[PDB]
Amino acid sequence: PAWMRTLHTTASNWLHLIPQTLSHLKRTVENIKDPLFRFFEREVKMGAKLLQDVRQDLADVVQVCEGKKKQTNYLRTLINELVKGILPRSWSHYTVPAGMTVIQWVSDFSERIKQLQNISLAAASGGAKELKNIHVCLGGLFVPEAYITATRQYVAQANSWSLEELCLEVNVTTSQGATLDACSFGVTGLKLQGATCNNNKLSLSNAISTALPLTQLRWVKQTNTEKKASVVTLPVYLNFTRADLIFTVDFEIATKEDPRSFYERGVAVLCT
Amino acid sequence: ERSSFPRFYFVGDEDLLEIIGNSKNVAKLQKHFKKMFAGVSSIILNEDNSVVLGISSREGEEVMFKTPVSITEHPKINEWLTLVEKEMRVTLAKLLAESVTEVEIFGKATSIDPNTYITWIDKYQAQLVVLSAQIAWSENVETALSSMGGGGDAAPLHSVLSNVEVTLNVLADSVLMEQPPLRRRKLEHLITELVHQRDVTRSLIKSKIDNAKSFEWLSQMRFYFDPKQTDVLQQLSIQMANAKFNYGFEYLGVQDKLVQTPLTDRCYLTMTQALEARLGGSPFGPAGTGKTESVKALGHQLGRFVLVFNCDETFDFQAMGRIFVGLCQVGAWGCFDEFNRLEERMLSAVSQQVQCIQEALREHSITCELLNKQVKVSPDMAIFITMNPNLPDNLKKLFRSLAMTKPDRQLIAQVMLYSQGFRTAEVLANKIVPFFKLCDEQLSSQSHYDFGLRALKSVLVSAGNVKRERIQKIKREKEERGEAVDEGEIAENLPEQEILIQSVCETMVPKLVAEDIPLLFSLLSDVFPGVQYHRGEMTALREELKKVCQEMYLTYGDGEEVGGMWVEKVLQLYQITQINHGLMMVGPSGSGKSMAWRVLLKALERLEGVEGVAHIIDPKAISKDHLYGTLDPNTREWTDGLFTHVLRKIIDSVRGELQKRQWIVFDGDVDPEWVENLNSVLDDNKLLTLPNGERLSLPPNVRIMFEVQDLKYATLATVSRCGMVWFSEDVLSTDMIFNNFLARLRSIPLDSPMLQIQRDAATIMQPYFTSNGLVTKALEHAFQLEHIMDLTRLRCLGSLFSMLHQACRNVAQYNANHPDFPMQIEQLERYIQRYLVYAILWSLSGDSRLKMRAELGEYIRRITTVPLPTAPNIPIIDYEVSISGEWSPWQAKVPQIEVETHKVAAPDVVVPTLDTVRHEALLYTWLAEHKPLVLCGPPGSGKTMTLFSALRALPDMEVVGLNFSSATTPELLLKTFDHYCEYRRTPNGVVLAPVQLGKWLVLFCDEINLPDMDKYGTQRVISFIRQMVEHGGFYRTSDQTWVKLERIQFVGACNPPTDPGRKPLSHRFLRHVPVVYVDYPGPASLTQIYGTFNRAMLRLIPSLRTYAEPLTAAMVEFYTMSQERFTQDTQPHYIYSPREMTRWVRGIFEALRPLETLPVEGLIRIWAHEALRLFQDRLVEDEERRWTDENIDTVALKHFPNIDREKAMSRPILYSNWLSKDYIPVDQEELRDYVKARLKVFYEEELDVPLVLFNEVLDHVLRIDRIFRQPQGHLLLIGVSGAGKTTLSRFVAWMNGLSVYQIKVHRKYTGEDFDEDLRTVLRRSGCKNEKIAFIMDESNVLDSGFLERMNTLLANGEVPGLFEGDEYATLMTQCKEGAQKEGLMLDSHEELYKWFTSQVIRNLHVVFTMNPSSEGLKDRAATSPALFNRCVLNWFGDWSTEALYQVGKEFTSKMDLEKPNYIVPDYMPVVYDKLPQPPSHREAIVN
Amino acid sequence: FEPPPGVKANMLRTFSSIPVSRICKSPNERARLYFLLAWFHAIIQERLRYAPLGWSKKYEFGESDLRSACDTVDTWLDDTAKGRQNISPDKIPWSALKTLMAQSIYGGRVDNEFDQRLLNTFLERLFTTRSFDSEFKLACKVD
Ligand SMILES: Nc1ncnc2c1ncn2[C@@H]1O[C@H](COP(=O)(O)OP(=O)(O)OP(=O)(O)O)[C@@H](O)[C@H]1O
Ligand SMILES: Nc1ncnc2c1ncn2[C@@H]1O[C@H](COP(=O)(O)OP(=O)(O)O)[C@@H](O)[C@H]1O
Ligand SMILES: Nc1ncnc2c1ncn2[C@@H]1O[C@H](COP(=O)(O)OP(=O)(O)O)[C@@H](O)[C@H]1O
Ligand SMILES: Nc1ncnc2c1ncn2[C@@H]1O[C@H](COP(=O)(O)OP(=O)(O)O)[C@@H](O)[C@H]1O
Repeated sequence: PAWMRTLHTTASNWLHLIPQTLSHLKRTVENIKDPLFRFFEREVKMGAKLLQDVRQDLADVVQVCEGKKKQTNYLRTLINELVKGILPRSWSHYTVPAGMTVIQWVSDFSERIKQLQNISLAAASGGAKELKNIHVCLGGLFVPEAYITATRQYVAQANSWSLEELCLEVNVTTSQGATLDACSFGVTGLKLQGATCNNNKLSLSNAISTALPLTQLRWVKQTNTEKKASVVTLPVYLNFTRADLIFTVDFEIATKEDPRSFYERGVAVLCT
Repeated sequence: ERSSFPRFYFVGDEDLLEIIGNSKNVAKLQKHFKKMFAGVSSIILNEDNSVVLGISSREGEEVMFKTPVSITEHPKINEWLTLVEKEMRVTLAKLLAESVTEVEIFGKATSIDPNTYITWIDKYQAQLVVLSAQIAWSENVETALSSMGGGGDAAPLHSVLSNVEVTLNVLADSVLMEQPPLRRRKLEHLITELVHQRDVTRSLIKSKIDNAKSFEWLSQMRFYFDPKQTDVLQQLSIQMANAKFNYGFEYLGVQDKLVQTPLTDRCYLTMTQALEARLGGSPFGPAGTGKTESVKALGHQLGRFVLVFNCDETFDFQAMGRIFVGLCQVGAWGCFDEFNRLEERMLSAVSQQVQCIQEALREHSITCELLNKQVKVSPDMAIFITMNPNLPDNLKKLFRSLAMTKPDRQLIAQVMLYSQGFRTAEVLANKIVPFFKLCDEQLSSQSHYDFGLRALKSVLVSAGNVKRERIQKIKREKEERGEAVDEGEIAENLPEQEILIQSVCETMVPKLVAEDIPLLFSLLSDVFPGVQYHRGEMTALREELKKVCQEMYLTYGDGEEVGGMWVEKVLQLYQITQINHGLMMVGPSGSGKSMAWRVLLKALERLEGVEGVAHIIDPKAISKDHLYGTLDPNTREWTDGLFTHVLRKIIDSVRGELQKRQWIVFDGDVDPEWVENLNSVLDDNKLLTLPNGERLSLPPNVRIMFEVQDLKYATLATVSRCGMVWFSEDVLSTDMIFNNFLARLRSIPLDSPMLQIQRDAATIMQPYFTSNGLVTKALEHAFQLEHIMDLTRLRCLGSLFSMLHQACRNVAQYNANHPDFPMQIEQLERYIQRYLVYAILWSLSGDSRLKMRAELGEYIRRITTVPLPTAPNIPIIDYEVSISGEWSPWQAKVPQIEVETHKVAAPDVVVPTLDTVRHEALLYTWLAEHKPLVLCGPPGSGKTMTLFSALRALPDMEVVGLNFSSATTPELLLKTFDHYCEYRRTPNGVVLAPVQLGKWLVLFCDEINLPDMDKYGTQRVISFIRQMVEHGGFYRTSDQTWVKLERIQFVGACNPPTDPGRKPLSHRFLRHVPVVYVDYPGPASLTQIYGTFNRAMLRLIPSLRTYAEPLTAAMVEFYTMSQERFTQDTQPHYIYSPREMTRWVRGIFEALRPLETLPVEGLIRIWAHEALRLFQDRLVEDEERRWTDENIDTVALKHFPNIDREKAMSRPILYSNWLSKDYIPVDQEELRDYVKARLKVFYEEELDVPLVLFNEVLDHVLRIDRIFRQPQGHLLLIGVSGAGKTTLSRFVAWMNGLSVYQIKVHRKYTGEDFDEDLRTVLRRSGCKNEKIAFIMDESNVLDSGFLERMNTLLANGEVPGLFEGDEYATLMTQCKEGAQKEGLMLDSHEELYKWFTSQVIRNLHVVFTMNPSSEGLKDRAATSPALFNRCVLNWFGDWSTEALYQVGKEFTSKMDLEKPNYIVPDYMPVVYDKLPQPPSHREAIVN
Repeated sequence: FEPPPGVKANMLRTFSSIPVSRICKSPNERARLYFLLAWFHAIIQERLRYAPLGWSKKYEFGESDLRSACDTVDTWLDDTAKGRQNISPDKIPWSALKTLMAQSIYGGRVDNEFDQRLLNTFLERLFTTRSFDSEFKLACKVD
């Protein structure tokens, strides 16, 4: 049947497209003491396990395609999902937009696995000190709020502060013209919708979405001073569906602007 | 009746009937009051029990009526009940007025007296003090704002805030010192309320509200008291926003007061707007956000009790309907919890009901149709529907929604902290809440983990208790040293982060796995930096633990040494016992839980002087009705359940057990069916609510502990209601188990000389049992292999220990048999080392195939230093260790016996071979110690008969078989026990022993793993067997008493778990029972055994005796590739077992029995015929059958070369007894003519349907006749429909005289109808001695239970379930008549039942017809093994080309398609193989 | 059958649904309040069509919520103006309407905190004493 041939073709294409393998991080007592290392190790383990499962499932599908393997219940359901174009439930372990189809899921999975591979290579080359200075996309990670929490814990440990007294400040600057302080973490991929960010100052624009070059997360001690009337709280959603609330940033709008207008026009930051 | 006084309409029919009957028995009405009131668990009366003095709560706080109601003046139930209700309402109102006056005296004061204030608190209830505080504060704020009406005026409302502040300060000072628990709860509630009042007054000051009509004040919940109002019930008016609610004035007892976070105030505003608009609210949101508690607190604050239904999958309607119309009549509120979980039909029904009632309620702004009755719905009725993400479409327009997305856990923590007396509550809350967020997220997910809001509240309450206890300890210390006492001074200098960390470690560290503890410590260091907690080890308790451990032969340590983790686990259990009354130890089987709590009990006994008594009760083994108690439907008599019985016994304090410490250990799995009854005991209430309504108060010294291995199927409610300690498998290492085994060996003698033997053996074995020793390395390696069953370390170690015990018994027997020469030390060491290696090989690899046994043998040879046999290739498992400490091969032990001629292939005979003797030895070892064991192996392979051979070899052990079924329940075990054993009373207690003296009863279970498991992964018979094995006794549900088992032991056998239809055994059960893997006999074993049978068989004809050896060799040789080729993978029925070889020899002997002399060619012809009837009828494809024919040709020529092929192996191999007297070969033509004549007779007599005779019909009719002739003839006919299966079966049955019976199955053909038909057939078979052909087709089967009953019949020749009671008596009478007519005189039921079974197994014949569905074939083989175990099956398939050609010619013969004009074409499209070279017209047409 | 998209159509449908007598009641400003309520409901219900942008999810801002809001406005105007022909714009309980339409009605379905913030923004922009001036803008810089 022609559907079997085309499923064979697309499975072969996906197997070529998806990366091969992912390397786990090396455990060390100094690394274990580091919370960023714990979070990235958890992410790499989850990603490698899921990649291995997906590669094995596709290999089993290809073996069924040659006829050398019979369709069991799980394989039959997975084949049905692939033919119908629907995302298999076994594959979906992390949060995914509701309408995303299989091909887009594979493309995003390939990008995520490449990011995890780069993280693992950087970690093996250096150590926790290098792992702190890695620009990581929030959308690419499986649980980005875990990454926010990891950076918070890292700063709290480094400056011997307690967690509940740490607050978040965002400094959007160009990647080239960026300063990586002790408490600053690089984050890429954030896209601002409804406004343009220049000199960490927002302005309403008719552009649908503005790509932020590089977002730096800085954790500082609570000043215990009221935010100015020009400071606006922007939600940061994981995907365009606006179903996941990762965290909330604080930006200073430009002059002659009204924060109520920012509220009405639905300005928000999107990881992807 | 219920129309008057609609408050008792709340209860159901049973309570109504009981209260009607027991109206004068006012002491029995307390159940109804418990049901319908809020907190009123009883009504206070006098000694006369004729006047109602007042009402009381479940806690103990009581209300005395101002004017008591005398039941005598109003004999009617409803009249005096209404009087009691009105009286409690009036008394609550009057007490409210009095306490409002008191607090108004307390209010408007710069400072307040703690002594008078605490007296005011103790005078009234918690409810009344909270309401008095609310009313006083609301009146003060109203007065202040009325004074604010001028505007731009000085604000004395600052004075109101200062008053609230000063009273808050005195409350904070009050709770630091010790208080009575009820007063402690009163203080906690009052502090919660005043914290809320202070916050809202601060907000009012911030907003500078100066008008009483300002909405910022109006949105706050206001209480107005009007004493001048005549009606006491209408005196208190509660108003928030534009809504007005009159206070219910119902007694709520004592309730958990809810902190009013911003979200909770939003909820109150939304719900009061909904109710004022006369429609219910639906606070949707995720679980654990206060969706239900918010509604409850709103009801309590308005004086209304809420009935929170739990909307699980198992939800009742009739009870719900009655209870819910009762709420409608009463007027009290009702809340639905997780309303979406309902079944869609139940969802629609309940939605329709609430829609009708809501429509009625809006009509009221009055009766409505409910349960075909008129229900008067009070205006104050309210309905709330908590949902988890929507509302049903018929309700979306009648219910307001509200989002409980996130509760304010930070402010909840702050308010509870400040309630417990903590200073710096804000910092502690802002620290603790993110800490549990981190615990929920960062920590690895586990089933038993819980980091919800409830866990936070528990941690905070525990921290408050810890701080109080530290305050008390410092107070006592200052009392001892010096005299300066000042509670404020102690509190100020008391660290508070340390206390909270200590509570966190005391409550959460126990439930963590070994890996998560460093992460938790890192999290604490991250949130609470610089501060650490180190537990002060109870050096008093540690010595007692060391003493008890030394006493019990255990391993004890402190911290990092061996066993330190287990000691810490015991101490954590001690702390949980100290801070909780109900516990639950969780840990994989083999973690020390049982020993942990046992050692802790002994140490506490020897320390505090309070001796402890343990009541170890298996919950799943016993029935729930017997566990909790039975109430007769008709006589209404209550018999206490075993748990209820033991609670009653302990409460009775007959022999001072209230002084003692009783630990009822619920050893076993837990599931939410029985424990839901226990949810009422594990709460702070601590009381058992029986179905009869009577309760028994839990004594303080009684601890209910649930030693459960895992918590995958326990509900979150039970998880939260009791403490948890996690016993990881890493707790006890292999070293501790080895040390325990060695110590128990050295101390307790096995039955002293033999104690010295045990000590010497332990000394010998000590180097091998050390850490990183031979045993540990082998066990690590053995875990790497694969086993027929799941591997458990304790199972292998227990098997090794048992076999070492047998080694010691062997040495003792040797010395007893050699009094002149006791065995010297050198031979002792040699024998013990070699027996050790033997025991590792047969214990660690005692449940694996030969390949992994050989692999383990090579590995141990590599890693041991003990001298081993120098066999170049023979594995050492094939070698035993002789009593002289030398390696002797097992083959020497194998004899060479000659079976009798008449006993060939008999069920009883068993030829001993290598596997037989080895398994005889292991069975001997494991039955000497009375350790239950399971034989796991493939179908056949002689598992059953090997077991019976070993057992009947032993004289003093009787045997009773029990064919376990997929529906087997322990009542079968009870019936067997009362059948063969008798309960006897002894000073130790009632003991169950066989009625026969000096006999060890064994209960062989045919399929121990066959019984199905419940929805909660539990097999009841498995749990019951585990209970009697591990506890050494069981529970007699008749009187609920410990019954000790004596001279009773169990043995099992089972197919592999991987085989479909079998459920894997629980690791808790497998830990006790060693498993031996009885594999298929090898080529040598089969060769020897069937050579013995053949040499027994061929004694009939001496002239052919010399051919027995080549015949057996060929018999095994062909079977080898027959098993090797048609593996089970190709087809589900492609199994081969030595059962087939036995059937082969049985068939050959049956053929050779009548014949006097017979040449070699006849023997080979018979041999080939039986080979084709056994190994060739099962095949599907034609090429497989050609393969079988070619290979049988090759085998016959290989092992019989000097023979003619044409005569010995003429292609039409047909055998039949129809023509001749004997079962001699029959020619195809003569057989065809005879069967054609018989078919003519069949047409003349029975149904006339033409049946053309192609040679496939000949073959099939001969096979079917051969199977019917053999006793217990059962056939599995498979082939496409219409292929002749049923027709040929009927033809054979009529020819051989069997009556054809088929069940007329229709759509209404239920299981009872099939059972009735099967009973009818059984009666027609044995009681009449008339052979029946039972027609079965899968179309006639509508349920798997049909296959289960048929499986039982096929495997046992009878099913006991069919006949019982009067049916069984009628069967007894009928079989007695049959025995009398046949000439056999029997009286007892057992002998006649056995004769009936024999009659059925020799007469009744079941044939199963089905379509060749390969997946279907696999499914049926999975469902019922009997259809594949012994039933022979034939492959009819579809008609071949030859059959089609013959049908075509024979059927189209009347017509004349003879055309002389026909010309033969050059090319003829032949499809028929035997088409004549010149095709005629008719031949061409049929082709 | 579908509701015709459009603020004009939505307001016409709302005015048709509301009975003629209910809007024309003793205080003359009740008609103005009902017009503001209708305009607000049209603004809310229209923003649903732009689901990712106008809101966070497709809320059910149906006719039942509008009926409840109208009921609340009637109740609070009757409570504030007890049978008075005219009521001053400032004396109108603006805070009651704002709070009840942010928490009870239109606020029950709102789970995301940012949707609640946006709802508060519309409510505090529209419902205020300033609206009773002829210069008030129901919308700004529409084109
Ligand atoms: N402290 C100890 N030192 C040495 N051996 C011990 C110790 N505690 C228990 N054992 C042994 O280890 C095994 C554990 O026994 P126990 O019945 O307590 O296990 P368990 O894991 O609680 O069992 P289950 O889950 O089946 O109820 C027993 O053989 C016991 O003799
Ligand atoms: N102000 C509050 N809001 C919400 N929950 C609270 C509050 N105070 C205490 N709790 C606790 O929250 C816990 C969970 O509430 P519950 O009704 O189980 O939520 P759900 O309705 O999601 O099941 C309760 O045990 C209760 O003790
Ligand atoms: N070593 C053996 N000695 C005697 N009989 C054997 C042996 N191996 C297999 N058998 C055959 O196996 C059959 C018994 O198997 P059975 O007890 O029915 O297995 P199960 O009880 O597991 O179904 C007997 O008919 C017997 O002929
Ligand atoms: N050898 C045969 N020659 C001609 N017709 C046959 C033969 N065997 C069966 N039939 C036909 O098959 C029909 C019965 O089919 P049956 O055997 O009941 O199907 P199944 O084998 O599925 O039970 C009869 O009507 C009969 O005509």
